[PDB]
Amino acid sequence: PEFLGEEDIPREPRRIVIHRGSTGLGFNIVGGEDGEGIFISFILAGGPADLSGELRKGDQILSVNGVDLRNASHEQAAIALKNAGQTVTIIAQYKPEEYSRFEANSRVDSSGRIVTD
Repeated sequence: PEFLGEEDIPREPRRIVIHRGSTGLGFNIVGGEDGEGIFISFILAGGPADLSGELRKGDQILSVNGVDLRNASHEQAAIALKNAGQTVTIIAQYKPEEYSRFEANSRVDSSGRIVTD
């Protein structure tokens, strides 16, 4: 029995293309205060982000269509994503410890997964 859970989630940056289609992009973000960063907090089942299969809760969004968002405000990230067109190219990086600061009663387990009590 070879569980995925027991193997580390890659920590290096990745490139993900989402296809907006006829809905939103299917995820929510938190953060954006004073350069703390923009993090994915929720991925909607069946939505474009989910259909991509390459994003997760705890990913920081480093850029949208080449536009740097590491230090962007929440409103700025939202605007950029809204305007990024049909084909949205995201650079993302999994940062669960940093993400876990934002979600109440959450922490990172020894496998690097985000847990919430």
